[PDB]
Amino acid sequence: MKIRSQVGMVLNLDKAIGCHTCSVTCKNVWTSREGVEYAWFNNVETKPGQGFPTDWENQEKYKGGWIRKINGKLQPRMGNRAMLLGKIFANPHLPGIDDYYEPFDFDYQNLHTAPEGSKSQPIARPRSLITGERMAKIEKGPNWEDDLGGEFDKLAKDKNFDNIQKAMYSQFENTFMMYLPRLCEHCLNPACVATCPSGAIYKREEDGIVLIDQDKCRGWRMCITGCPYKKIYFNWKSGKSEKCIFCYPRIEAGQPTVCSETCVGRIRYLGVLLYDADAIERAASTENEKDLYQRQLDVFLDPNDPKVIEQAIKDGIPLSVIEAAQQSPVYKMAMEWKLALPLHPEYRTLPMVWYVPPLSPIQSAADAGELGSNGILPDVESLRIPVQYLANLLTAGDTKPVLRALKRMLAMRHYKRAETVDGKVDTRALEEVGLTEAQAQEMYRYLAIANYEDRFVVPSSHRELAREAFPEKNGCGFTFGDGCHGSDTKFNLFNSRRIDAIDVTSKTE
Amino acid sequence: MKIRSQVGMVLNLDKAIGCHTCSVTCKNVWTSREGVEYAWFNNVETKPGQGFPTDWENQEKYKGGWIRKINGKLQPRMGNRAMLLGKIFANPHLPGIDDYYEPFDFDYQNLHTAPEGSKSQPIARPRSLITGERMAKIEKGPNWEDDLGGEFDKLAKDKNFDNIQKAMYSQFENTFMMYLPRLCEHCLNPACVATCPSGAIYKREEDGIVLIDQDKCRGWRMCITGCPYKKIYFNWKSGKSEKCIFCYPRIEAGQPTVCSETCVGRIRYLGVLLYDADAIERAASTENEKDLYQRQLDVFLDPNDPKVIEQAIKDGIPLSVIEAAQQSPVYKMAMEWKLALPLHPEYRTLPMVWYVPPLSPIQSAADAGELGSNGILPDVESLRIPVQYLANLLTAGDTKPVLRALKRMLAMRHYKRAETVDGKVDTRALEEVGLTEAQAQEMYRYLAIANYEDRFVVPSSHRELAREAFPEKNGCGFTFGDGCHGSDTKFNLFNSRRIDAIDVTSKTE
Amino acid sequence: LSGRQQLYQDHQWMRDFGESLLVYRPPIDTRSVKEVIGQKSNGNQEKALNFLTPHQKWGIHSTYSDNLLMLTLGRGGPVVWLSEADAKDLGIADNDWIEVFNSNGALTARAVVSQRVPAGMTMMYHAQERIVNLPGSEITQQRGGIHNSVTRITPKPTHMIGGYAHLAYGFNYYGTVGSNRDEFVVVRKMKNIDWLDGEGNDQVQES
Amino acid sequence: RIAREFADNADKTHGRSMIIVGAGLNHWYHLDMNYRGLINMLIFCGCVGQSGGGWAHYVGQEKLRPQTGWQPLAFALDWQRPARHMNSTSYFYNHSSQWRYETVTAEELLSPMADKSRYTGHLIDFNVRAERMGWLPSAPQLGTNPLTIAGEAEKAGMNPVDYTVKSLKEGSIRFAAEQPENGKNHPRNLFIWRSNLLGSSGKGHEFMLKYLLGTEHGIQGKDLGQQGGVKPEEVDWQDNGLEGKLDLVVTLDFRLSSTCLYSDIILPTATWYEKDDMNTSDMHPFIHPLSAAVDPAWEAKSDWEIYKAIAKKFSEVCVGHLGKETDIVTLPIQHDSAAELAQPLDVKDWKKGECDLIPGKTAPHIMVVERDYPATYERFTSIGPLMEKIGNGGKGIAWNTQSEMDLLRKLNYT
Amino acid sequence: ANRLKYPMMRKRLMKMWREAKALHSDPVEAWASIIEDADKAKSFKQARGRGGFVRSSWQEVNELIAASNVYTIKNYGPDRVAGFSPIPAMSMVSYASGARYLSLIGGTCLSFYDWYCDLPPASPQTWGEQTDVPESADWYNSSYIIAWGSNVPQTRTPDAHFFTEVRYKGTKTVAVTPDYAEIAKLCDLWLAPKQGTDAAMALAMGH
Ligand SMILES: Nc1nc2c(c(=O)[nH]1)N[C@@H](/C(S)=C(/S)[C@H](O)COP(=O)(O)OP(=O)(O)OC[C@H]1O[C@@H](n3cnc4c(=O)[nH]c(N)nc43)[C@H](O)[C@@H]1O)C=N2
Ligand SMILES: Nc1nc2c(c(=O)[nH]1)N[C@H]1C(S)=C(S)[C@@H](COP(=O)(O)OP(=O)(O)OC[C@H]3O[C@@H](n4cnc5c(=O)[nH]c(N)nc54)[C@H](O)[C@@H]3O)O[C@H]1N2
Ligand code: SF4
Ligand code: SF4
Ligand code: SF4
Ligand code: SF4
Ligand code: F3S
Ligand code: F3S
Ligand code: F3S
Ligand code: F3S
Ligand SMILES: [Mo+6]
Repeated sequence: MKIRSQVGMVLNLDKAIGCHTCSVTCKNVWTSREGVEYAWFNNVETKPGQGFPTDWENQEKYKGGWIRKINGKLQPRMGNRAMLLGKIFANPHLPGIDDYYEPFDFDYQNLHTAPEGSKSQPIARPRSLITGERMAKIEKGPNWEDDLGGEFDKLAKDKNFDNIQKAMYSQFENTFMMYLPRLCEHCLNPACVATCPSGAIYKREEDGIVLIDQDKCRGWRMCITGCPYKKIYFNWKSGKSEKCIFCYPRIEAGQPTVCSETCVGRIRYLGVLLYDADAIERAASTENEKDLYQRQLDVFLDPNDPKVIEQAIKDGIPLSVIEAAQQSPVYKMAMEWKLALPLHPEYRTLPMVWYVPPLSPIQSAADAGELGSNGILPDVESLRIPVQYLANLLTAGDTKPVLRALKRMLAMRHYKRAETVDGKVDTRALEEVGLTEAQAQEMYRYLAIANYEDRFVVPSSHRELAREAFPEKNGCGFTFGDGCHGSDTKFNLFNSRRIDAIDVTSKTE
Repeated sequence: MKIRSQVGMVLNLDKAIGCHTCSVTCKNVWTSREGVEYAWFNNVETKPGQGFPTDWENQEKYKGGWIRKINGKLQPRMGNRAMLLGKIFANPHLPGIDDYYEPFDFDYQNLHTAPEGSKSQPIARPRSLITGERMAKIEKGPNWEDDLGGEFDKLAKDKNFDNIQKAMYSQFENTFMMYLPRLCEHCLNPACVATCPSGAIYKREEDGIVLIDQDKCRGWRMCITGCPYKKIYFNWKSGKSEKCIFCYPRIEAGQPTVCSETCVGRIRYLGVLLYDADAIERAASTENEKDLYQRQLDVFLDPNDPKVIEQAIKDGIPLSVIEAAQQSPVYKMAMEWKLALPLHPEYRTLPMVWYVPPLSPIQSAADAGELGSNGILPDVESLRIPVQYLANLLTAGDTKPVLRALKRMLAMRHYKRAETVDGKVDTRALEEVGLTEAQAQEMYRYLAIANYEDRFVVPSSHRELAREAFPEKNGCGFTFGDGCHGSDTKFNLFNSRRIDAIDVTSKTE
Repeated sequence: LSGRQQLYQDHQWMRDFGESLLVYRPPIDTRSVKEVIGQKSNGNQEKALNFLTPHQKWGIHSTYSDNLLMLTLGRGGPVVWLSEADAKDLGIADNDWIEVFNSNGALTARAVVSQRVPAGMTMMYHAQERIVNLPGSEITQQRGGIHNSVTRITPKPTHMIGGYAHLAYGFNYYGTVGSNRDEFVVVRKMKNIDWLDGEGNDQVQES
Repeated sequence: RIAREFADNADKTHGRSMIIVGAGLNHWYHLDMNYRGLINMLIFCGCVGQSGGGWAHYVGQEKLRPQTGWQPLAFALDWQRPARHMNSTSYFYNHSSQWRYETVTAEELLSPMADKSRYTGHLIDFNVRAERMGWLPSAPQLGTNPLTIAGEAEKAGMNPVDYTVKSLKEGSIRFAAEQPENGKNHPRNLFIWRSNLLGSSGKGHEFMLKYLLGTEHGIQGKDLGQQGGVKPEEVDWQDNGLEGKLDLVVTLDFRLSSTCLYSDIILPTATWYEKDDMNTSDMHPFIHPLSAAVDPAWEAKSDWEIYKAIAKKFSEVCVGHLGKETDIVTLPIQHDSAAELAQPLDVKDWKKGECDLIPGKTAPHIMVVERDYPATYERFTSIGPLMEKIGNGGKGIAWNTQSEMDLLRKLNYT
Repeated sequence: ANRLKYPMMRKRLMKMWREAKALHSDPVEAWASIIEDADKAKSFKQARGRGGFVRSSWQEVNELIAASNVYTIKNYGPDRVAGFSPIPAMSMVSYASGARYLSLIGGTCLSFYDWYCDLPPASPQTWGEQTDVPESADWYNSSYIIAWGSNVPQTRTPDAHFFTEVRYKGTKTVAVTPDYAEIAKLCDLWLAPKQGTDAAMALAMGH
């Protein structure tokens, strides 16, 4: 039993509007440099589709995540330590730039400088940001499949259509589409950390954010294959890999991530989750992959349980973090209401960015239909998005937890309609799904009204703990180049001293 | 004729409350590091007094500023190039740490950790920030003379009491005191730039801010002596010198300096001044030092003069800078109303931070006095602060320009009182000082009401001009350590490339 | 009582204590000096002075008083302002360690000698407190006290009046007040500067 | 010249002459004469009440603008009325025993036309008399545990109020101020926060250390008893005064102040940059907030959270010791209440038989307050029912605030 | 270096508290065993201001505090528990926190305006009002101002500009202070009456 904390995230796909605002803000702040222009730490994909990079969910092809060997031990799908090292001279599974898209720009200046007497109206043609050469045509982009862009037979190659008779969905009347925004899952059992030969990737103890040390990374580019979500992008210029940093500079002071605060649909929630680090391997190595979801819930600890609280304090968790954990919207959605589910738990990484499945228009039928258990509102069985597709995406193929989430959302709607339209109390739907009026009202508070203070409950990462914040406050930022940052040993060849430190020791004790 | 622009500053000493807020904010932002803890880029001094460092105005002692040789040529008081180099092994005029004060801290932790059974109440004693040793007593500080702290005979050593029979001022009834806040003057003919053997100090072309290049400075510590205002402070730890940077990071986007925006008394004004750089040497080398003030005014150009405007554009001054110059409060106070005067123009540096002299309570007299030219309000002749003292401080001993400034301020008061109390128009006082009703009303607008937009009229330094702002916007701040910043040649031993630049050249022209 | 601005205070106590109408009243005699002056001589001249405690420039009361920025811009700790005449009379130089005391207690601090302080009065700006840069007291043999170590509460009967229209109780509306400017103290230059901390870093001010 | 100019200006502008005054004048013993002097000047020139003119007294930040909105929260008036307010100068004069060293006599302050025989006694005697006449508040109030009075009243066959009045007249129950050193009439637990009482405002510092704290002190003079002076006629006297009265001193601060240095327990509180709150002042008309830039560092907590937690622990620790109790609370005659019309023509002391003991007129109001100790936390964390049952008000006026409580149920939840 | 980071308790008190809890399961009774023992009580009271602070925990201090409060209220009375906090206007809820807890349990809430001597009894006497004054902006509407015993630039720093600026509108200003205070620097005339005798000057002016 070793308690650690992390700010998890929940995205309500039912409220998702697939606008990509989250992607643009992240891009502007973190990846507008040459080398990562093609990398979208946060990217939104329209489903059905193969995504970015193409077919990233196909682990047989990309070799991401973990496998559970016959002896019960975990091993990266990429191979054990020796197998992985044997692939270092040329990663055989590495995604190529074309699996993402060839980054491009346009010759806008031609519009300004076109010479007098041009035979035709000047135009701005595409040019490659990789070679600087003219591109005859743009054939791919990071969001090429947006809103079912492409023939169904192409989009339907979607890994999540596995075990589903998808023919019926190629019919106009049965058309369906949803949005899947995603970033790094900042896993409890990250496959990236395990597949980096240099040990440059690590999970921060205090807030669970997973980072690639830009000093220590040696550019072995094996981690890219290791990540089953393909959320690590090689910086082709620096020769090192980069990934979503969960906006730690903001999180550290209690602010939401950029993609969370800028989410226009108001579908992202941030809240602390306390977990038992000592149970990570046991949970991730459970025999049946359909048990990974529940096994992970079992690693999450009850923040209102004095036993957990006292253990947390003993393990160094700050009081403000424990407090935040007690009013975590993420804990309520994943643990209490069972509305949020992990993304591909079968990869065995114990992801920390979860999703509430989306509702959808009722399916095509013979007639206009009849009043169901929910009156004029939909019954879970009538939704047009095949539940098996959602289960392949969130619960390793088990439709049970997906149906529960969807039914509970619809139940809340039924209950609230009786209240706001009929002015009556009708808990029939809630009782059918095991929800109390109090739970439905709280669900409504967080999901419908969704006040800012309720969507984001991020505590400080307390940078003052175990460090020296005073000298840092006084001297951080003066980047003159003292050459003494980044090492604990004081000796340095350039005979310098840290600008933000105190060299003259107190002699009065 | 070569026009350049600079954001000058004017401090209204008549509104000065000597609060030091300006000093604290600057300190917190720029000089809280070990090495410069004793340095106050902005410091406030109570006069009469010797200041910080002690007796800084005594150039015979400190050797700051310029001298005009018999042949009419200018030479740093420190010596010509050879003379200065001959002093490099040990600057004979260098101010010692004790001329400032020995920086100290206190053992606050003793209050927390004192052991049980202490014989007396624990206390926090002083300790040196230079040696870390216990200090028996604090004997000096940067503002030791605050509010006439010290015997008159000591304070009166004040250089500005030269040529004044000061005995009468040692009498209680004749007591007087004023405040002199100051920073670097960012001179047009800086003595610091001229006295640095490495050429590490320079005046920025676009905004006239004077800086010490932290890369290029070699720590010759000659500039410290060169500056007659002693506004350059040696960083005893880094071994390099630092000085007020006129908050260029803020000025660059059109914001006021920290000490300007945080000035509680609302006495600081920021406005553009256009100057003819080609006339700098001619002005600074005028034979009579009492002519330096007017000679400098002659270097300032009329921003509403189409001749100047067209020349400015030809010389590269941005349109927004010219526009700002046309509504500059600094230009109005120095050029139009003649209220602002330079600080020690006799140093021949052509300072760019000017001051409006302070009014004061009437002097001691035989009786309660009679109505003067200004009615119940003071006549310039009755002010208790000796005008000769103010002239020694601002006009090389010439009382004429000081009397004009003071009389005009009092005239505005007389005119406004007639208006607001008697409800009548009385321009008698204005006519006596050569002011029109319109000028008095504008003076009132800027000095009395002093709206934020009127106190600070700072244009952008236009960082996009002659540079590449696009790649910079996209990649500045990612301080991973590319080792390619600071040089124009691309070759670098570590075989790296700039993070905020584009390496892949366009091949489509 | 009258509904108007009341110039006349007709309450029994107001009348009998002589304040039905405003009248001039000289500073009260706290009798805090004559019983202790010269009783614990350290060899240096002692003198009685009015002890004023106007509010300081290097803190808001005692808040910020321990703040290094304020201590650096001020005089590095507890100080007391004296006129040049009084300081010279007592053989006190600027920044000398001095001790101020009376029947109520004693305090230690450094002097700030200035012409702007009129003879007869001393000003120890309000609150520099008791945690920073204070040596032991030669009067008490304990850590030096603070400005309120030399004051004592003395209520005024007219401030106890109640049950009378405008003169009726209210939290913070009426009641006795903590006046303190009438206080007088004995001032003198310190001789032995013992810090009572076992550091063996004590001083002696000569003559 | 100045008196003339000042008046001439006021005449010409219809009162636009102003006097900014502060502690330079207000901290003298005769502050009232200093102020009435300036006030008369302003009144004679018709400056009070006219923009640009008047009495401009500036000292501390006493103007909390949303007064009647804050009062119920601060003193739990939404749950119980009244609270126990006390005027501190008399409180400290008494408990830190500074009266034991008084050098000033009322006699030397009397008008020469006053009957000296009618004003005998120590200055503290005047305070005790003021207290029993309902002029000033008391603390502690009575010489007997006020939670036990209702019980005794029941056994006597009379309501607590009548029983208290009868006991006071007879002397079976006495005002605690009469015997401040008997061992049961002094404060025992003191919370200090947002204050440096022992390093700043505490006049008579050494007296507080000796009598309140029980530590070494630097008092140099002798007390009345040692000087053989005249002992008070309303207060008991003992040559060796009771020392170390406070059993527990708890201070909340973000820096180790002088008060913290002398406390028994120091609680780390959040700085102004680590918590939410509001601030107003006499100087300007804006209300703005204190906000948490970052969660409080280390183990610090805001004052609100510190007391909420103490209230929570108290609520569980008190079980079996304190339950639903009945408290007898004295309350002085309040200005801005009909009772302010107490004694119209003179002063009558009921203890001297000059009049009957009539609570709320010739003595303090005697109120009954029910306290649910186990429910302290639940009450602390909720807006009480009195706002809806009784209403809200202040400065002599009251109003219905039901609509506001309805709004609050929606904003704060229930 | 002077930031308070953890709840602290005097070592002697902690030692006895923990030993008491080892013999008394109920904390109220543990407190009783300490406080009712003259030797024990005296052992930690005399340690006040003499070092020995040790790190405790919120749980420990909260229990001791609650237990002490219950014991005191139960055996002596709720008004034997008190709290001192001033000027709620600077942090309304922060003041309310302790005042609310105390008021609910019957503890005494101590005043401050009178105690600090900021209350001008002359105000209730003349107007039946604690204190109500014009805002600083209103100084700008005045054409004649006397700063009497008020050091504006130093003690009213953020508002001082209204005073310096109104002078440009033709307003005359007078400083009345015994010393050459900062305020004098801003005025047209400096009058220096002997400190404490101001009422005399006011009376003559009224005359
Ligand atoms: N002889 C003489 N005696 C006089 C006076 C005089 O002129 N002469 N002046 C009076 C007057 S006018 C005043 S206003 C008092 O000194 C004010 O004293 P106080 O202790 O409240 O302020 P101070 O600033 O010292 O106390 C503030 C303390 O609170 C801490 N603090 C500040 N903010 C908070 C907060 O939000 N929460 C908590 N828990 N603590 C906080 C602060 O660190 C300091 O220790 C008084 N006596
Ligand atoms: N910087 C700073 N500002 C503060 C405070 C602080 O501690 N520091 N505290 C605030 C608070 S709570 C208060 S109560 C105020 C107090 O501030 P003020 O009301 O300004 O009070 P004082 O500082 O006591 O007195 C002001 C000045 O009057 C003069 N003076 C002294 N004695 C006399 C006298 O007998 N007659 C006359 N005519 N003048 C005299 C002195 O020059 C003295 O500095 O400041 C408030 N603002
Ligand atoms: S989702 Fe993030 S933490 Fe998880 S394996 Fe991929 S890069 Fe690593
Ligand atoms: S958490 Fe921050 S770095 Fe990660 S995807 Fe969102 S915006 Fe980008
Ligand atoms: S004032 Fe500034 S620019 Fe002028 S000489 Fe000194 S350091 Fe150089
Ligand atoms: S301009 Fe900026 S750097 Fe210079 S003194 Fe002011 S605040 Fe300091
Ligand atoms: S494998 Fe490791 S070395 Fe860098 S490229 Fe990936 S983090
Ligand atoms: S797609 Fe739009 S709805 Fe939010 S998750 Fe991204 S900003
Ligand atoms: S002389 Fe030049 S080398 Fe540096 S220390 Fe001064 S700028
Ligand atoms: S002393 Fe104060 S008045 Fe302005 S110039 Fe500095 S902030
Ligand atoms: Mo005050």
